Amino acid sequence: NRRLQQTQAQVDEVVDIMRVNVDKVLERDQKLSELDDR
Amino acid sequence: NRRLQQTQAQVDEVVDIMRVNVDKVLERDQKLSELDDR
Amino acid sequence: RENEMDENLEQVSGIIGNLRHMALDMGNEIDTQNRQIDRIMEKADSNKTRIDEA
Amino acid sequence: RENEMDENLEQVSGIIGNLRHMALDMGNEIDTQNRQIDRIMEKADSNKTRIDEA
Amino acid sequence: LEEMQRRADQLADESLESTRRMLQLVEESKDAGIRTLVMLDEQGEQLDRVEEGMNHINQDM
Amino acid sequence: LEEMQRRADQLADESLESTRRMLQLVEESKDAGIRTLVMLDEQGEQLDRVEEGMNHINQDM
Amino acid sequence: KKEEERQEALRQAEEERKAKYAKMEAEREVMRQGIRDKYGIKKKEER
Amino acid sequence: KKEEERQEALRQAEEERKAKYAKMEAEREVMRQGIRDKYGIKKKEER
Amino acid sequence: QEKLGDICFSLRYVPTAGKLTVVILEAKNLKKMDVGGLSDPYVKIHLMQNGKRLKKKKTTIKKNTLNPYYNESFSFEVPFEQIQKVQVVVTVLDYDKIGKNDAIGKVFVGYNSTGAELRHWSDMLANPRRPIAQWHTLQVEEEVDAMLAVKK
Amino acid sequence: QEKLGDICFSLRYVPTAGKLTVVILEAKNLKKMDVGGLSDPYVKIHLMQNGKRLKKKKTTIKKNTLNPYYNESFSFEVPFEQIQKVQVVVTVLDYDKIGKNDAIGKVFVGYNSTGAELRHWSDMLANPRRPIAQWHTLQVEEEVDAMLAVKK
Amino acid sequence: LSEIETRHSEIIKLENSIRELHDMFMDMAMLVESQGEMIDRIEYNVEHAVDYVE
Amino acid sequence: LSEIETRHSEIIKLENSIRELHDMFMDMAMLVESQGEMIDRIEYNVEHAVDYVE
Ligand SMILES: [Mg+2]
Ligand SMILES: [Mg+2]
Repeated sequence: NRRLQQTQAQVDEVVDIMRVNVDKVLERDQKLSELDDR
Repeated sequence: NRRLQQTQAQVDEVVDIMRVNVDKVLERDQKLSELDDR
Repeated sequence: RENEMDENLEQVSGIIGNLRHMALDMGNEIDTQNRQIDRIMEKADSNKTRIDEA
Repeated sequence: RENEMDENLEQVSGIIGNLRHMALDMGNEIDTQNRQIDRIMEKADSNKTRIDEA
Repeated sequence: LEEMQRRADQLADESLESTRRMLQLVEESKDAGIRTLVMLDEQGEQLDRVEEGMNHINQDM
Repeated sequence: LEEMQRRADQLADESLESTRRMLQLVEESKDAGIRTLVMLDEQGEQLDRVEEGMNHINQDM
Repeated sequence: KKEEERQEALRQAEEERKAKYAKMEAEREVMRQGIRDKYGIKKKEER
Repeated sequence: KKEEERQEALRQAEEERKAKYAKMEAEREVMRQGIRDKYGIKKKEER
Repeated sequence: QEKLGDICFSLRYVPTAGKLTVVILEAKNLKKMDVGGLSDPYVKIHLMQNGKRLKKKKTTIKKNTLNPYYNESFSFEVPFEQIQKVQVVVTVLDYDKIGKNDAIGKVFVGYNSTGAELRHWSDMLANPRRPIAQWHTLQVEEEVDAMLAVKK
Repeated sequence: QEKLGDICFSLRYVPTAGKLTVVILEAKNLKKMDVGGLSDPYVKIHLMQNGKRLKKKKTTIKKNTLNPYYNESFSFEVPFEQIQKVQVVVTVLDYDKIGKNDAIGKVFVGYNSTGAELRHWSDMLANPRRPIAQWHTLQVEEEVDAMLAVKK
Repeated sequence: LSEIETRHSEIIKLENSIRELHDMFMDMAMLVESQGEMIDRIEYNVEHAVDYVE
Repeated sequence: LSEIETRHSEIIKLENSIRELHDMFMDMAMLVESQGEMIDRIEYNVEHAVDYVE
């Protein structure tokens, strides 16, 4: 019980962090696509 | 300039006094909570 | 535009003086009543032990 | 029959901890490089306008 | 330039509003302290009569 | 009865297999994240040299 | 009555109450410490 | 030559390319939005 | 704008009976396929497993609207040992363009679902015999179809 | 004992750039959530305004310790017209109890802060572009949350 | 220009100090009120007892 | 019996959560790879230009 609850909470935390990171790297893709050829 | 400095010093003094008073009244709450029902 | 600000600071200063002497007064009263409550607890424990013995 | 399952859950938990700190690291690096790329775009536009004027 | 003057007027307005908030805060403090003193008067008298009562009960025993 | 025990063993087996799939998934996630970090190192150095290059070109102009 | 020594059960009334009268106390001390910490007051026990 | 001002047609090479270089961009942004929607990410424009 | 619209629908699962129920509630802010006209939206519900289409269901049509209200309930018979292996695919289509480019947008829930879709699925499985309603941003059909060609 | 522990951290503000920087330095004497084990402490930093959570940040975890050392720096973009309207909330949590009762203790600085917390905030604003480090006694989370439901 | 930045800082510093003082007065009034309820109960105790001994 | 139904549900809920996290890591690696090709092209641009100005 506690093992499953704890693991779920840990997963949820890393999913939050990674969601933020994916937004940031999508900004990165936008900016780098601008600089790719202009 | 001097008005702001003076007012700050006055506030700080009253905050010291009131800090002491709050400690004293917390002692008062302890003692009165003892006597409330025993 | 900035005269009103120093007027407000002036008023605040006065009220702070009054709060100073209020804090002193309530401090002294809390002290006196603190040792009064001490006496009351001494007498209450006196009645408690004197009842507890008989 | 169910001990193996909680052992697997234990391993998964540990790896998740490592993935947490990996995600933090790559987040910080993406931030720093993001504003570095901002600087690069500023300098590139500077060369672009300074060439465009002459 | 254009932004500096705007931000300057902004900080000025927030400063004046800050003194007004100070005025409200010290007024409400003063009311609270007065109420506190009145309550300490009432409770002080109550404490006098508690002391007298307990001394009477221990004098009767 | 007879069906309840069978379905119970079924759900148990699927649960264990589920934890095994979790193990595979977090392993492959870990490999992906490591590769991502290495790539961000390489590209970071590349970005340093891009910045230096453009600053040199605009210093020459 | 021949069993006029009735079981004065007030002991379980002054104990089931003084129990709660202690629990409510613990909570209150938390509040009190909450005040002391908030303004930075060391209780009399220190120094 | 008397007509040495040869027509430098690079303008139609940097435009027929920057056209494609924009089309491929639009498609890519679709993909990017595809990611944002899939995980529920509001772009910086929101709030 | 470039947005497709949102669909609100409810999910319900009864493990003992193995009954899964999708009530299509409403949709809002649907994108117009063509300019100058308005759509005749309807909704398809595909229950899917291992990338193969099990049962397909369809709502009625609501003419001349970008904010349709449906409240139409569809049920699929899915045993509890299999409920965690399926995917429900919800598609909003323009009946006026049937036979050509149909889809406005679509979404899916269940196995390998992500984001609001996954938290909705898990909400359903965590509240058995209780319908949970949720909104969902429609996603372009090519992205979702790519996501659906992968998982089982 | 009944004490929660202390956290040392530094504060820095640059009015021109509108940059606020919190370096989590260390913590000492953390209370154990459970007996017999030791904690995996980490720190959350919430920047907050008008009772709403703006940005949230987290340190790494340090396993099996009640006296962690971090030295991890976090920065928030806060303009000078708004710097006096925010609150920074610092929470120490046990990663081993994530998903249940997490918090060991917490503290906050800025608007409607009091005591050492306020004198730290004011020290920061009085020494622009200079990091001031200070210790802070952790307070129970329910008291601090009550204090945080009030001010804006 | 700098006079106004620094002064805004020390102005809102004064406001924060005054808000802490205000909180102290409010908590003082709250505590004293509660202790007033306490003293009510105490005094009814010992007067419903002093009328019990007299 | 109910313990196993509910637990199967939350187990596969954990698996679904982990599969979403896995997808996030995979998409991160894909995007960063593509941007790596981009940065290759960019840097050859500005070094075939910094060798053009030098
Ligand atoms: Mg008197
Ligand atoms: Mg670097």
